[PDB]
Amino acid sequence: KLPEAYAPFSPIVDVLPIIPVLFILLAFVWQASVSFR
Amino acid sequence: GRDQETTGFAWWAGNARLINLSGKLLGAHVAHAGLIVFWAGAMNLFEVSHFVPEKPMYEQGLILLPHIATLGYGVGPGGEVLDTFPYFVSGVLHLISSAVLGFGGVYHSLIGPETLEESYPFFGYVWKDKNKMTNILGYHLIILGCGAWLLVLKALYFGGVYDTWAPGGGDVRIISNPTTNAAIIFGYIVKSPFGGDGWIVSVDNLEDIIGGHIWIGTLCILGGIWHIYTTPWPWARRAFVWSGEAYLSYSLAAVSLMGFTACCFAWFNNTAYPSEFYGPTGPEASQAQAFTFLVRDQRLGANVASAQGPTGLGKYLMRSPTGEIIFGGETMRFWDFRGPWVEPLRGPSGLDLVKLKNDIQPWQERRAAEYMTHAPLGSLNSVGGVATEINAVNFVSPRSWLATSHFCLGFFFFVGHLWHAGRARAAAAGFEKGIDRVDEPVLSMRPLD
Amino acid sequence: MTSILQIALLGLVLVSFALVVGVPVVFASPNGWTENKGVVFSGLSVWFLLVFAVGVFNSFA
Amino acid sequence: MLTLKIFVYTVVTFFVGLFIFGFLSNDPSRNPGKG
Amino acid sequence: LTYDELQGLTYLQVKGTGIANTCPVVEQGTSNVRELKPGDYKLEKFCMEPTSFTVKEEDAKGREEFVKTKLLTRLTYGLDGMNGSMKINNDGSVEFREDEGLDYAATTVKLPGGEYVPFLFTIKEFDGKGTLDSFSGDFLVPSYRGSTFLDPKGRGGATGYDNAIALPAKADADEIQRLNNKSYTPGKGSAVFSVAKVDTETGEIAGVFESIQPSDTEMGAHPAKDIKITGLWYGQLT
Amino acid sequence: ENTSLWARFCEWITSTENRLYIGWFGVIMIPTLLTAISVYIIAFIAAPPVDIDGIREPVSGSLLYGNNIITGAVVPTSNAIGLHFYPIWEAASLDEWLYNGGPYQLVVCHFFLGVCCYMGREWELSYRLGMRPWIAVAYSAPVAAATAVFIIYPIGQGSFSDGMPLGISGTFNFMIVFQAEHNILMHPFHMFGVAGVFGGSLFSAMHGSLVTSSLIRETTENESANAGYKFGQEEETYNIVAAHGYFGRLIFQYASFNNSRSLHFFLAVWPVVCIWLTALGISTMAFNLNGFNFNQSVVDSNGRVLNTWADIINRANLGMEVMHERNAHNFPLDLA
Amino acid sequence: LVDDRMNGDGTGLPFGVNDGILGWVIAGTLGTIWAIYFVSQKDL
Amino acid sequence: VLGAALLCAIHGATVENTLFEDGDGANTFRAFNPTQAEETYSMVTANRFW
Amino acid sequence: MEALVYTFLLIGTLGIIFFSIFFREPPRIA
Amino acid sequence: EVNILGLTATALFIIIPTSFLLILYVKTAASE
Amino acid sequence: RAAEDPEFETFYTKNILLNEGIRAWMAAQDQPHEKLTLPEEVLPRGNAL
Amino acid sequence: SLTLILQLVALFAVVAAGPLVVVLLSVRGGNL
Ligand code: CLA
Ligand code: CLA
Ligand code: CLA
Ligand code: CLA
Ligand code: CLA
Ligand SMILES: CCCCCCCCCCCCCCCCCC(=O)OC[C@H](CO)OC(=O)CCCCCCCCCCCCCCCCC
Ligand SMILES: CC1=C(/C=C/C(C)=C/C=C/C(C)=C/C=C/C=C(C)/C=C/C=C(C)/C=C/C2=C(C)CCCC2(C)C)C(C)(C)CCC1
Ligand SMILES: CC1=C(/C=C/C(C)=C\C=C\C(C)=C\C=C\C=C(C)\C=C\C=C(C)\C=C\C2=C(C)CCCC2(C)C)C(C)(C)CCC1
Ligand SMILES: CC1=C(/C=C/C(C)=C\C=C\C(C)=C\C=C\C=C(C)\C=C\C=C(C)\C=C\C2=C(C)CCCC2(C)C)C(C)(C)CCC1
Ligand code: OEX
Ligand SMILES: [Cl-]
Ligand SMILES: [Cl-]
Ligand SMILES: [Fe+2]
Ligand code: NA
Repeated sequence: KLPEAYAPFSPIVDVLPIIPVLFILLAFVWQASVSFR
Repeated sequence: GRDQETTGFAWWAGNARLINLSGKLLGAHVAHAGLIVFWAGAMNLFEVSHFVPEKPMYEQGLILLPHIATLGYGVGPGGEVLDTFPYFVSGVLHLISSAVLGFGGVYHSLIGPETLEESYPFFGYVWKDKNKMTNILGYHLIILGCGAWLLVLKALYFGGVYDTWAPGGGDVRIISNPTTNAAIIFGYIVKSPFGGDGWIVSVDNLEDIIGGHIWIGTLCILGGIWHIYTTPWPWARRAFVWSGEAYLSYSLAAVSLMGFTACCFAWFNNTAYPSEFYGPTGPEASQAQAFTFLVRDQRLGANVASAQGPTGLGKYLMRSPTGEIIFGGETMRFWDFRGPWVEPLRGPSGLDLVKLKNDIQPWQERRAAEYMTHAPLGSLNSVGGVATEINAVNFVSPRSWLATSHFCLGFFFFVGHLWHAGRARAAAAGFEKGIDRVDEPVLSMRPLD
Repeated sequence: MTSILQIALLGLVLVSFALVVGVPVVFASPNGWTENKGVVFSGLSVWFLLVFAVGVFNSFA
Repeated sequence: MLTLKIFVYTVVTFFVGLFIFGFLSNDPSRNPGKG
Repeated sequence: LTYDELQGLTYLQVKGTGIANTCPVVEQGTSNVRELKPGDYKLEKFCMEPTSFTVKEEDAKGREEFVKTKLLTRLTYGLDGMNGSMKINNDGSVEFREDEGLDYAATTVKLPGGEYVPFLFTIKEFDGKGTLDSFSGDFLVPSYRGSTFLDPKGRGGATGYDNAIALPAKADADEIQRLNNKSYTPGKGSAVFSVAKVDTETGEIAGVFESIQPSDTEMGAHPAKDIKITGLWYGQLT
Repeated sequence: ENTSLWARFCEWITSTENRLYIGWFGVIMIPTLLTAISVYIIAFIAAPPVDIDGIREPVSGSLLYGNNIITGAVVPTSNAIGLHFYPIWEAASLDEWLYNGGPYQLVVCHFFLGVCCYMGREWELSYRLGMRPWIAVAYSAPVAAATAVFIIYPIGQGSFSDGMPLGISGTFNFMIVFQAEHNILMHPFHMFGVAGVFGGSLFSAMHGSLVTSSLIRETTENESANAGYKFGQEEETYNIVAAHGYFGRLIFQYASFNNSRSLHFFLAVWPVVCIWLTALGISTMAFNLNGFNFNQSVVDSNGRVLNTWADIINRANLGMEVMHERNAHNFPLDLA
Repeated sequence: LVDDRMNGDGTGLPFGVNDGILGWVIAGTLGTIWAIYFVSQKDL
Repeated sequence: VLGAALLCAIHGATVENTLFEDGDGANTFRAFNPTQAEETYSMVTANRFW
Repeated sequence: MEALVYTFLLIGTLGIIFFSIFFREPPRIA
Repeated sequence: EVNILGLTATALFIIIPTSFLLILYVKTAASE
Repeated sequence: RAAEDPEFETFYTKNILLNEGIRAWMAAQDQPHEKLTLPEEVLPRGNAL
Repeated sequence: SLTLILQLVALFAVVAAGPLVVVLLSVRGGNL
């Protein structure tokens, strides 16, 4: 568990792993927004 | 970025559009360093968050807290977790490093210099400047030697890292007199990869591991100075293809090789991958089956030395393919096992039946959590053990999982190596985009029959 | 002491969030990196200051 | 009985040596293309 | 390799070298043999490894002969870790009797021509009566397999089908040898020993032996053959 | 270059004028594969019965020992071996080497090296002929499958005895015990592989039909329709626009495969990536990650075990595991 | 023992070498191919 | 079915690796023209290769 | 008689494969 | 012993289609 | 030949016996109309499994 | 619980930040 001073931030911690997968998906949004140039 | 019609490459090949743009290469690479460090910090934060301290730390689905705990950072005598602050501070430092790395990466991708050699000759390179490629290899190899010597500093001067082979069930031990001798280190690197010895998964002791780290750090540092202060030879420049695509192929083949190696490391080692922190390997939990059953039926009253199984070999003991006595289950394929609870039960010639009868220890006896649950079964969807086991426990062995992820992704990297090997060779020849349609090598040489 | 560290960490989360949503837009903005230099320096200096503040506040919390 | 081992080890090192020096021996220039 | 120097080697040094299969010998002892002090002994660690494996076969012309063979079994043939006693007097008569230990070994050997002959190298329940120069007796010989062993049709003894599952129209008085009997009656064998290289200070005797034991009867379908085993044995007296 | 023995040897090895191009990958492909073929043929004919399971209870698997070809197989090594490297020189006799299971190790090791050097030989000919090199990349899927069932699974389960025997009935036995202890049939990679082999057959029939229908008349119901012109002209035959037009009219004419290069890349990539995935599924269960374990998954309000198709498959799988190694288990759980 | 075996299985033998003549002939074969290649290098 | 998957993969790969030059951009898919009447692949090269 | 039948068909098919590989009709039209 | 029915079946299934294919081959090569 | 010789076996013989195992352990609930209340001691096993 | 509510609001904030960046770069000029 987290220590006492950081316990309320654990739900904010609990969403991070999907962000790298969202990075390639953001690259897909980029490539679609430039209309696949 | 730029478009297809000028770069020549489609969107699904767009990362090759920056082959000749060293600044954009730097931006993408620093951004990737940010991505890797970001995943490391995030996952260390999760594995801190999802911790149950009273249980052994391998059933919680945590892969890299064993990486910190193998360094002994907050590890009890028997293997107790004690504290989680080193894991927390490691994760947060990784996250801050990830933020600064990602900012640098996006900066060099967007507003960083588009081409590097016009302002920074130290940082710019065409992909035939073989001397400066060797300089870059020298820099990176010096870095790797520094990292190996950092592990040296931890093992000998900072009082860390857990030895599983200390008496009583292991201990975090500051390593004194590591074995750095060339005979043992090179014999460790040039032996067979099979169950007789095991090529690189054979390091039974951390003096041997740290002496190997002495050797790799010294070799990388000296080879870094060499690569900095030398020029490629004619034989190397003729045998090799020198382009950024061939360099990808070499890197891909190498990284696939060490990926396959890391998979086997996770699957078999119980020394550099402590079973108390990772879960049991393949040969154990089955050695634990045989050990628990032998002690249990010798406790009830049935003898085991004169006990004979259904097939004539022995239900609880037999002789190995070599003249030593080994455990009598179906674990007779795993007679080459070495785990921290068998050497006090290991005799020179045989298994020392009188030692088994009397000199049994209760730590060895209580080492049954590896036996009962936690075997390296575990299914794709958790559930229990074997494919027929029912929804009773939620467990999978991280050894299995970061073995299969690594070996699968290493195989895909072997495929990528094959792809860029062929494309690099064909492009350096001159036919990466096809045959020239008017003068083919086919029409120039003789028919087969 | 715990409340001070928690407020500092919350502010650090918001500052890093602002940096994340702002740095790529400002960088890829046409003629934006040369004009938002002061605010980017301010955001980075504040970000580093809150990081070092949480670091020195761990030992008292 | 080790004689079989010596013979097969010799022929294996022979074939491997052919492979190693064959690809050391200016292999990328064995191409009809302009390279 | 005397037992004293074997204990001083690590488990890795012996691993893969086969010296664990080798029984300990005596070099500092004497060959007086009759010099050994009479009384009662409670000895331990019967070590027993073979040196040859020759199998008796019957020609259809009427004479008795043996022939050498080739082993399909790897290094699983020695006996290690028993305990027992003999009651020795001044003249030399003994009362040798093993009790319990690794008193069996699964072994498979072929005669010239290619016929599988598996056998269980057992010495169990051996009574030893006679002088030190030559004392013999009889030892219990188990079948080979447990009664829970299964043939590839799934039939068997204590467990199984004991019926023709593969073909349902064959249960007459012809498969009695294959289905009905399924005998596991344990046989008996004779082993003659000899004590050589006696030790006076710590009581170590390491002689040779010749043991007649029947082969495996498999499932009782075909009669067993006789296998004589020549080798060397070892024991420490306490 | 011509009075030099090694230069002559190199220009003969790398010569594309030979009937079979060999190259430097071929000088290491030919001996390993020929050795494996020779010992495989000799073992399949006259292999003495070999104990696969380490329980001194052997299987025959050879024609001269009383079975036909489909029930006969080159059988894996003994369970006493494991991954322990048992070649002929590790045996005091050829006879004991044969009983222990050495020819399987020899054929599998040599077949692995020969297949990888066939990969290299194929790339080498692609290079010397001036082509594009991705034939070996497409060939990587059967290579991955062969390594998965001959090397990766023995490594993962700790014993070559668990590897796939070289046979047909042996293939079925390994396949069924694989079902029993890993539940491959309920795995997403194996479903991708089945989808890929069915789709590979589908796309093979589809492409073949669409381009054998798209025939401008140069081969009539006679041997050819040469009456327009005989052999020896560059006037090309066949059609490829009409095939895409027919495929477009077939369902919805929006996922266009008009480019022949795109169409052939799709036909190349679909079965190759799917066989990659199913070979990796075999690789995952080598490290014993299994498939979906959907038993005990559906319950009612009172918590009763409510039977399911997954429970049907589960009882079938455990009925498979009960005959798996009738006498080679002394202990309840199956881990080794 | 009942038969003469190599008894080198395992024991950490580098390259599987148990007697020096095998290592010497490995080095001899590689050196022979190397000498042939070196003297016949540069094509001519 | 296994031979059909074999044929599909081998035929697609062979066509894709015999696609000629047909342009200056390295994206070979755009190097194809549905208007042109020439073969998109060198079947001579493919036949001698296999 | 059983075993030589299997041996003959196997080696015969391998012979037809060998003959088709090395002694085929030389290829025409591409 | 010896399955003469299977031996005959296998023998004719070899020889008759083999002779058929060979006779059309040699008659095709006789008159190209 | 497997009936007259308990020593001969093949992967085919293993597969046949394994098919009997599949039938016996699966048809009990797979065919509800057959009322297959077959006890566990008539259902066949190996050793230890 | 409050943990789930914070988890969801943090999830939405971190998933919507990226498309916000690309839309802001699309409407505030270009060079993306
Ligand atoms: C490992 C992931 C990764 C990385 C690091 C890169 C990096 C890069 N790519 Mg690339 N790409 C990727 C994946 C990746 N790519 C994938 C998966 C595809 C297939 C769809 C592509 C296809 C592709 C093409 C076709 C092109 C590039 C190009 C580029 C380069 C310039 C991009 C640019 O300037 O436009 C700007 C990008 C954006 C405006 C969108 C990204 C949004 C921001 C910048 C990042 C997200 C915000 C983040 C939180 C910022 C961090 C802030 C920090 C303070 C924490 C660059 C160095 C170009 C190139 O080759 O250079 C000539 C090019 O044309 N890529
Ligand atoms: C990953 C880091 C790295 C990389 C990428 C390179 C890359 C390179 N090095 Mg180098 N080197 C390194 C680290 C590295 N080195 C270190 C750490 C040292 C210090 C020991 C050296 C010392 C060194 C020297 C002295 C030389 C090179 C040379 C070269 C170049 C020629 C490669 C070659 O010799 O062909 C391939 C080599 C072989 C086929 C024969 C190698 C002998 C065997 C394989 C090693 C024995 C170990 C064992 C038996 C292998 C089995 C285990 C294995 C399967 C894992 C090449 C570009 C040459 C050079 O500088 O060019 C000018 C040169 O002579 N390096
Ligand atoms: C070396 C990589 C690696 C390894 C060994 C692990 C291992 C583990 N992870 Mg983890 N993970 C990883 C990477 C890895 N992860 C990455 C990169 C992410 C970011 C998305 C995550 C995010 C993550 C979360 C959120 C969680 C885990 C969890 C776990 C543990 C249990 C797995 C589970 O619960 O469900 C298993 C998940 C799956 C079986 C999904 C499989 C997805 C497949 C591999 C995708 C590819 C399939 C196919 C090829 C796609 C083709 C189409 C393509 C073109 C798109 C386990 C020990 C859990 C845990 O215990 O917390 C720590 C959990 O909560 N992981
Ligand atoms: C989705 C992609 C993905 C993911 C999520 C992972 C994830 C992981 N990989 Mg992995 N990998 C991948 C792709 C991926 N990999 C690919 C494509 C390959 C090529 C096939 C590999 C090859 C690979 C190898 C070879 C290894 C891993 C390993 C690991 C694990 C540890 C990572 C690590 O520490 O690296 C290493 C980080 C560095 C090298 C840089 C940091 C340098 C060190 C840490 C500094 C030392 C600091 C010291 C110890 C502590 C400070 C003390 C103070 C006194 C200074 C981890 C769970 C390791 C493993 O198997 O677990 C043991 C490992 O050996 N991977
Ligand atoms: C660190 C290794 C590495 C690096 C630096 C590169 C770099 C490059 N590759 Mg390459 N490649 C690699 C590994 C690598 N590759 C591997 C391992 C494979 C085998 C799978 C390939 C196969 C490959 C092909 C076929 C091609 C390239 C191409 C390219 C170039 C353009 C990339 C691009 O913009 O495509 C765009 C990027 C994308 C479309 C993103 C792909 C998304 C993937 C498919 C989804 C899977 C992700 C998922 C989460 C992981 C699942 C887990 C796994 C176990 C399945 C570029 C220079 C192209 C080229 O030849 O240019 C010259 C090209 O044709 N690569
Ligand atoms: C039990 C211990 C086992 C572990 C120890 C193993 C030690 C292995 C160390 C070998 C390292 C050699 C790297 C050369 C790489 C090829 C470079 C090349 O393309 O080389 C070619 C290059 C082109 O100019 O030239 C050159 O750089 C010349 C470099 C080659 C050097 C020649 C090798 C030494 C020759 C010794 C002859 C052996 C003779 C036979 C002895 C028989 C005894 C009866
Ligand atoms: C740390 C550690 C250690 C140590 C280790 C080491 C020391 C390692 C090493 C190693 C080494 C020392 C290595 C090396 C190597 C090499 C290689 C790997 C190579 C290569 C290459 C190739 C493959 C080639 C190819 C080719 C040819 C054939 C020729 C020409 C060119 C070309 C490219 C074509 C130990 C275990 C003790 C302990 C634990 C850990
Ligand atoms: C260019 C490009 C790209 C890429 C990008 C990138 C890669 C980015 C990044 C970046 C990064 C790499 C980032 C990272 C980061 C980090 C951060 C931002 C952080 C932080 C901080 C904080 C604030 C924290 C806090 C805390 C703590 C301290 C602990 C406890 C809990 C908490 C969480 C509260 C793409 C592909 C898209 C497209 C193409 C182009
Ligand atoms: C928040 C927090 C904390 C605190 C912290 C602090 C107060 C501090 C820090 C820290 C840090 C501070 C970290 C870091 C990072 C770093 C890095 C990441 C670096 C870098 C560098 C580089 C990367 C370089 C590059 C280059 C250049 C540019 C030049 C030339 C070339 C080269 C490449 C060398 C702790 C964790 C305690 C706990 C929890 C909370
Ligand atoms: O060897 Mn082939 O299969 Ca692998 O699990 Mn245990 O061991 Mn046996 O049973 Mn199940
Ligand atoms: Cl067992
Ligand atoms: Cl089976
Ligand atoms: Fe076509
Ligand atoms: Na059983």
